[PDB]
Amino acid sequence: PMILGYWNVRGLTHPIRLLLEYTDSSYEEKRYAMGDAPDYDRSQWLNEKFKLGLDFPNLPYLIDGSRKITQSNAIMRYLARKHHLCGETEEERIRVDVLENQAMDTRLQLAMVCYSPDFERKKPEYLEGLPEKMKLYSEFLGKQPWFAGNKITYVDFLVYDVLDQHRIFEPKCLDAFPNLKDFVARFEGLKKISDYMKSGRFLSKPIFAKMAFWNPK
Amino acid sequence: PMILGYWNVRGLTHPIRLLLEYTDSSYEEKRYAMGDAPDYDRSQWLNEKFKLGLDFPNLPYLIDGSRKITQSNAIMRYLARKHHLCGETEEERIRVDVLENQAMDTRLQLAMVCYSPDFERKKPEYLEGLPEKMKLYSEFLGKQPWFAGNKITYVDFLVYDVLDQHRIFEPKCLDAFPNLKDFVARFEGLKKISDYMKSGRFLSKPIFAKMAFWNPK
Ligand SMILES: N[C@@H](CCC(=O)N[C@@H](CS[C@H]1c2ccccc2-c2ccccc2[C@@H]1O)C(=O)NCC(=O)O)C(=O)O
Ligand SMILES: N[C@@H](CCC(=O)N[C@@H](CS[C@H]1c2ccccc2-c2ccccc2[C@@H]1O)C(=O)NCC(=O)O)C(=O)O
Ligand SMILES: N[C@@H](CCC(=O)N[C@@H](CS[C@H]1c2ccccc2-c2ccccc2[C@@H]1O)C(=O)NCC(=O)O)C(=O)O
Ligand SMILES: N[C@@H](CCC(=O)N[C@@H](CS[C@H]1c2ccccc2-c2ccccc2[C@@H]1O)C(=O)NCC(=O)O)C(=O)O
Repeated sequence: PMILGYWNVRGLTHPIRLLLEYTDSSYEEKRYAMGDAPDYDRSQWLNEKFKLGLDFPNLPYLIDGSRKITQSNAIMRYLARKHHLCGETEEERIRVDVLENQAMDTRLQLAMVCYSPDFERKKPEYLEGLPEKMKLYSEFLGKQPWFAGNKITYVDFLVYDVLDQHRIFEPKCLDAFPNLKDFVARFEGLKKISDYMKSGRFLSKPIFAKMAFWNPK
Repeated sequence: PMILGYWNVRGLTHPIRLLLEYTDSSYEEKRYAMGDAPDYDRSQWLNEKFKLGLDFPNLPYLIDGSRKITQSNAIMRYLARKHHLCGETEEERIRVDVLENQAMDTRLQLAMVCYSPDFERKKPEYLEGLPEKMKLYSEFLGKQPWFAGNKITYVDFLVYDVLDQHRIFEPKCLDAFPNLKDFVARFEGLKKISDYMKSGRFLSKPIFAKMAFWNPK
């Protein structure tokens, strides 16, 4: 089987866990523990960080027989290629490439706020700008069923994660954007995904590592 | 022609400027000014940020007739696809995807240090870890002429930029890694690139925006 390795948190690996599920991939997971305070021991991972044969050791990592892959987006495109979940025309490739990169920037901005010691101050300011972020995703989707167009691709997995994390943070955030509420529902309605969400393999939370100031531990 | 828009700094756009050059693309550049202190006025860009028809307005942006693209990596893959500068086998696609994402993480870590108010403190600590980063790039390249293998691809443009920025920061950093010194030289020896470096279109510096604590203004 493929081996997926990552911390015992949702972090930036939810889309990969979801895609492995969707595609019916045979896999095993290693979920590394993180020390509690104050030294947040990472010994468990650091012991093996250089013993796995990865080119640029990192978490997450995917091991597929001879292929050893790091960088979340790279793991996403490898599974995409194997299962034909890429854009098939130039317009679709474009949309996929922009959104891939935009889904990372949206996740990183949320992580910045949640990890800052002055969270209680940043939260309000993050929320102020939330209607603009959501609007741009909503206008992008339009009346299409999925982000690339008529076909589900791997980017729908990463945008689902951005949306989900934001609705956990601020439950009301999708109410003024119905195509986005609808997308969430439709993604959560795919059989393999609803089965997974009800299984003991599921890990929705915590999102962030234990030092976060909002949902880490 | 295509329109490339970005701040009047090197920032994360050097690879795009280089690739436009390499490929002999017909283009025009808009380079936006940034206010000097303390308010670092961005009015010049913000005036047009929403008037260009971009889906997720950002800098850099590329306009190619009907296509309007944001996110640096997305702009890189669009030019790559048009000019056949992608990996052609699965092993090559993999390498390209990992390095694309790893070149971003290396650039972001350098930017974090250069932008921190406590730079003079971070510099030493960044340097301590530099031999490990360089080693991993060097072992990755091996005896190949380019990063993907035998073919130049767009990732060579982004890794060239990482390497160049680091040798500006710490001139001695490539001396213990000759395949990396050699790659730099070979990239800088391509005709279109050496012509560009000597033209009035060239912008090597400043790297960072004016609020940086090391090379911004
Ligand atoms: N891709 C389908 C496959 C579904 C799937 O991969 N189940 C695994 C067992 S599940 C996994 C695991 C994943 C997450 C959390 C825990 C576990 C786990 C727990 C106890 C014992 C073994 C495990 C394992 O580490 C399995 O063994 N499948 C057949 C095989 O690999 O030949 C789906 O994604 O829905
Ligand atoms: N661009 C890469 C980035 C790879 C990378 O940074 N990995 C972090 C873990 S990922 C990150 C994160 C990002 C967003 C949301 C949460 C997390 C997170 C969660 C739990 C614990 C640590 C984190 C972190 O804050 C890691 O711990 N690396 C092992 C190492 O450094 O030895 C990728 O897309 O794959
Ligand atoms: N891709 C080849 C093409 C080379 C190329 O694109 N030169 C542009 C003029 S150059 C550009 C510019 C680029 C950077 C900085 C300044 C300028 C600039 C300055 C004054 C007046 C016009 C300009 C313009 O904004 C040109 O007009 N070429 C023919 C055309 O577009 O049909 C190369 O990359 O080496
Ligand atoms: N993931 C995206 C990221 C797009 C993005 O963040 N763009 C910044 C400029 S880029 C950044 C930077 C990153 C690394 C090195 C330097 C810079 C930089 C230089 C000058 C001035 C501002 C900067 C910044 O610190 C910008 O100003 N956006 C317009 C806006 O926000 O309205 C991409 O890869 O394309």
